[PDB]
Amino acid sequence: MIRGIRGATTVERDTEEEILQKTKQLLEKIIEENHTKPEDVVQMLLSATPDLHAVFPAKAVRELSGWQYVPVTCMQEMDVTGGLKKCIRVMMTVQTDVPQDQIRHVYLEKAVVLRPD
Amino acid sequence: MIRGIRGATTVERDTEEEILQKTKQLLEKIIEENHTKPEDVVQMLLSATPDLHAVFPAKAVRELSGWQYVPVTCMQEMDVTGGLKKCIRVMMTVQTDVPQDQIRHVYLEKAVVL
Amino acid sequence: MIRGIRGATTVERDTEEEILQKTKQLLEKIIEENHTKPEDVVQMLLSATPDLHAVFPAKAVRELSGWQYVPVTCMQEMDVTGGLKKCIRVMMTVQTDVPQDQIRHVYLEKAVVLRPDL
Ligand SMILES: O=C(O)[C@@H]1C[C@]2(C(=O)O)C=C[C@@H](O)[C@@H](C2)O1
Ligand SMILES: O=C(O)[C@@H]1C[C@]2(C(=O)O)C=C[C@@H](O)[C@@H](C2)O1
Ligand SMILES: O=C(O)[C@@H]1C[C@]2(C(=O)O)C=C[C@@H](O)[C@@H](C2)O1
Repeated sequence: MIRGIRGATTVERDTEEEILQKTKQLLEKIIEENHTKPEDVVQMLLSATPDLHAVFPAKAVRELSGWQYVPVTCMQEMDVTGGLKKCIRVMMTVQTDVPQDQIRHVYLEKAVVLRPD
Repeated sequence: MIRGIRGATTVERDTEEEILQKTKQLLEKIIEENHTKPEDVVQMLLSATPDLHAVFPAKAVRELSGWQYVPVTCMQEMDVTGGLKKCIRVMMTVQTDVPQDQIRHVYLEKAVVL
Repeated sequence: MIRGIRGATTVERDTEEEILQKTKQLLEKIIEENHTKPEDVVQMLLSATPDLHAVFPAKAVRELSGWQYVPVTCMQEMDVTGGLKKCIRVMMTVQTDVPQDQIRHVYLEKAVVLRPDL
């Protein structure tokens, strides 16, 4: 089957180093939890809240050996009033046979309050 | 195959109870029209126009029993001139066999004009 | 498997006649290069940088024969300091047996500079 994996993380500053570090760390954690290999990945979508401008989060994928052919595009998360600020989210679509209810979705930094289930 | 099921609806005011009620009603209808099982849904995207700020349309998914582990995420619709105001659109990806031309895509409220 | 194909192009002006023309061109080249049939497409997402408001690029899909039931939707590409301007991007999800490293992603117009290793 092919399924989606969700991740979320936050930076303390809209700085290219912290966006890339914190996105790469999110990506690593998902891959680790989900045993994901680059050729299992259909595509990835990364969103930033409307207050991060330094760099596109997807540049962090280029710091993962083997991931040069995984499709990615970024997007503006909608501007909700009360939304967790300075947040990056990933929806990674993967060829997998693990059941829906057993996929591991990662939530790091201040994002751990988004989905505490 | 896996295929996507498009939907769109419009709220009449930007407030949580309103956004979530109209998003949940769109989803119940998509699930109804295509007889969708949560375990059949790869992922779902929900976009709102930049004039809606009260709540993520996504939170409405959790009102559909059985849908907790379905991966949903929102994004913003681009502001297009002569665009439908206060509109919420979904792209749901389900594993299915029903031909492309027979997928039942759903447009509700003023979004019937899309 | 189902794999993602990627495209990007740029318009010179924010006019409907241009967003729809550059988006038709970009979709043709991807369909061509990858032999994509409309019934192999799972869905498509198109993003545009926040400086394009003339039209939704998904309307160009309608200009392609047989592409009438392919799901499309758009989103705002995040605004990045030094991002390529007036740019449209396509993430076309398709069912293909072609392998990852042979999928042809097609970058056109000023977008040639975004991923030059493809
Ligand atoms: O269109 C593109 O190809 C480029 C590359 C990019 C990436 O970092 O991988 C991927 C998606 C877009 O958000 C940006 C960043 O532009
Ligand atoms: O990243 C997230 O997981 C959270 C939860 C959310 C939901 O309401 O389900 C789903 C998608 C995101 O757009 C928002 C809303 O943040
Ligand atoms: O919801 C819709 O169906 C309509 C039509 C549209 C298009 O231009 O084809 C397709 C996708 C949406 O993002 C917009 C534009 O609204």
